[PDB]
Amino acid sequence: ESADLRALAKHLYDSYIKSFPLTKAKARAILTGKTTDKSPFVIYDMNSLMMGEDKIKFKHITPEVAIRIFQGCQFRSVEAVQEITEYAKSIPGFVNLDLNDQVTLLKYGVHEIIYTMLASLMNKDGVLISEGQGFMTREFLKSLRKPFGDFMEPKFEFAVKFNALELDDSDLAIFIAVIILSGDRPGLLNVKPIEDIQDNLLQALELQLKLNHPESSQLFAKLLQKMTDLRQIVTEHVQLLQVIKKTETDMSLHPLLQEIYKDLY
Amino acid sequence: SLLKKLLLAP
Ligand SMILES: Cc1ccc(Oc2ccc3nc(COc4cccc(C(=O)O)c4)n(C)c3c2F)c(C)n1
Repeated sequence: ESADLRALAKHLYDSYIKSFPLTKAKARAILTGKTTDKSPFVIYDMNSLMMGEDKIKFKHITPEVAIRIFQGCQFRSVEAVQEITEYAKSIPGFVNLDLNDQVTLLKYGVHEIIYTMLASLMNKDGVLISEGQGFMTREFLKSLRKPFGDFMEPKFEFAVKFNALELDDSDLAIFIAVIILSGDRPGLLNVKPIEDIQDNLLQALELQLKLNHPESSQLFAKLLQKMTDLRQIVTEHVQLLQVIKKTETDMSLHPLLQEIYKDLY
Repeated sequence: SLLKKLLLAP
């Protein structure tokens, strides 16, 4: 039933709102300057990065600059993996999958979801950090010494094009769900049940886009290509990651990320 | 694995 597909769409959106603290809706309001909330602290150079040390709060307690920024992205990614795991568990059928298949879906899925959702926090000028407490300029991130100055440009470039599609949180909830339920991730044991779930999610997405974006017939086909594109973004990221792990004297990589990156491309 | 633990937690 189409009605059931709308109910599924709504369930995913409600779960999405529960699982992810900063939504695109709120992020756009902040970025444009509509919210009654206090303005994000702007980090545009080294000096303002230092000043931001006091103002911006991080959930994790931690009693050179390029490295600290990279480690900061690391920890945000750790938080994001946990948020995304919570969301995946709300997708009907997911928790009933073989547990090792659940692990596999997350392992290969999370970074693609991280960068999808990171777009919501980005414009052409910079990215929101720490739930909107801070805004780091795209230019400052680019100015970082190599290899780090190029760490995030691929993502800003993806985000600028992706945001031009003008999806909202209701679109994104289903888009994310489809990506997570990918039946072609390496090493999946029981493919059919994942394919069947994704097939229904894809039907939900198609109907969502037809109703929510009536004038843009091409949107569904474009989003399917963005899913393929996201795999390339993650590939590039993993490769720059190996460059960093070497071209720098070894730094600490979070064990959750180590686990994900093992056998990741 | 750590991912498995996150998945199992209610
Ligand atoms: C005061 C202050 C502010 C910021 C800061 O470093 C940080 C701390 C958190 C951050 N969160 C983001 C968002 O961008 C991301 C998030 C997740 C993954 C990726 C990615 O490319 O993989 C990018 N950036 C850039 C951060 C950053 F740069 C530190 C260490 N101190």
